Amino acid sequence: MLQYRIIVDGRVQGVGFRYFVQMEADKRKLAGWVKNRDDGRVEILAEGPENALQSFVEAVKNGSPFSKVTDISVTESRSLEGHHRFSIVYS
Repeated sequence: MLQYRIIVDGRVQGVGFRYFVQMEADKRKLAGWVKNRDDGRVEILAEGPENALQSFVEAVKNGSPFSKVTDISVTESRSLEGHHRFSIVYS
């Protein structure tokens, strides 16, 4: 099994884009956290199977909400965490 870290920029907020991505996390039973960086990006990190993690990357990258991405970066690992929920930093 796998993990990602993702960073995104664009209109990547508005009222709850960070909530939206964690809905899409739960929808594919990923488990991890979401944050808004002081540098202005949103950042996401979660464990899951490869197909779930990549389908989630498409869900962020597509900018399906009113909030949408215009730049994305992704890193991937095998470093499972034992995460069993989604979490939202109060950034």
